[PDB]
Amino acid sequence: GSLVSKLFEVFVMDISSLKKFKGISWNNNVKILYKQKFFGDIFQTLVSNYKNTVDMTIKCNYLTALSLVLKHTPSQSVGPFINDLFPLLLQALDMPDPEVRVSALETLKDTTDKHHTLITEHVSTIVPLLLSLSLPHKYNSVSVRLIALQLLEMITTVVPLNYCLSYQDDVLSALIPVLSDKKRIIRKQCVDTRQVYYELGQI
Amino acid sequence: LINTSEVAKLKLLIMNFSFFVDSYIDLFGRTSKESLGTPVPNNKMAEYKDEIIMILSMALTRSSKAEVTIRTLSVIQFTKMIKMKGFLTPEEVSLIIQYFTEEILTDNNKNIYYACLEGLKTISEIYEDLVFEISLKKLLDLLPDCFEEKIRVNDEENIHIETILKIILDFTTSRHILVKESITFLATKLNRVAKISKSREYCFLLI
Repeated sequence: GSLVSKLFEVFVMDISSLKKFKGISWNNNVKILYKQKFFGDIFQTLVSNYKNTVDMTIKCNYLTALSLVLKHTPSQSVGPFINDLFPLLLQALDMPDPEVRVSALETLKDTTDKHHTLITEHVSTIVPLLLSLSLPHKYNSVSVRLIALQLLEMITTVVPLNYCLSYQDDVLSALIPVLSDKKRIIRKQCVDTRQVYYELGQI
Repeated sequence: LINTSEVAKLKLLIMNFSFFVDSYIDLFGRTSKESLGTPVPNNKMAEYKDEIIMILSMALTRSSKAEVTIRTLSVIQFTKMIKMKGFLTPEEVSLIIQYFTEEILTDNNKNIYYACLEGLKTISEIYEDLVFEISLKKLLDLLPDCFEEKIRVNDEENIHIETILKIILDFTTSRHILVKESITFLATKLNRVAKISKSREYCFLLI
């Protein structure tokens, strides 16, 4: 099941060779609805199984499978599944592949844009996880840290000032290797993140 | 205030207790590092202190691992009850620290995980020696002689070797005794894993 979970991304990917390309019409039996349909067939059972699972292996499998499915399906096109996805969504924020990282960061972006009760009830949990994402690591690429900055900004904008005032100093302190890392868009955006956090806390 | 493990009854009990702790605080005071053991003269909550301690203990621990709101409210009310000036003995806060550490290493649920982190950090800022003795020393003891091992918290649940390092990074950020003894012990383990073991990433993470 672990191998199947890590290989389960294959079901949902682009082809670049078999779609209803302009010109050709005899290309294949193309159906664009495969992505969404597959998500609607996979997600629900996966999440029910994850909430009905105990150990390292099988829960890691469920997280990896649902993440590798959600990574290729557009996050904004899968809305009804977001609510039950929020637990595994928060789960998928710590694992080696930056692909699932960018995917789950995008999905929290869309969720906090749409959902706010989940964000308000789960901010005390999400914030240090985004902090660890923003920390330099063998798994946190410069782009991954940039995306953690973007999610930090988005969740600070969505969450009311009450919780955001309580989570200003940690972001201001645990970002020093991000506004001084190898790339500079990472540095510029970390400077901007620090400044925006400081101005939101001071006001 | 009746013993109950049901999600609804226990949740309403805890959210009720969340207002009685505030009433007690407003009437009497709050903790200071000098008033860590000094109790207020009289009240009716002292007669009910055993009951609230027991209900909180069974609300956080001796409870199912699927409780996110129950255990979050449990650790929150544990911390808030600690926040009273010397109304809970060092034994009570030691038990609370042990509960937080056990439930944070057993469950990955980032709700209970980060709520226990918040509780442990507040205990650290209000109880230096207590947290350093129960939680920090145990966490430093879970890590083994050799790198890349499964940190066996109990018979089944295990955390990563870097989980101890991450927990050390979490608190001790403003606790003088905790941070100094942690630096000393992490240097000791750096030396040990370099001498009796052959590791690079563990030495890098420790330094």
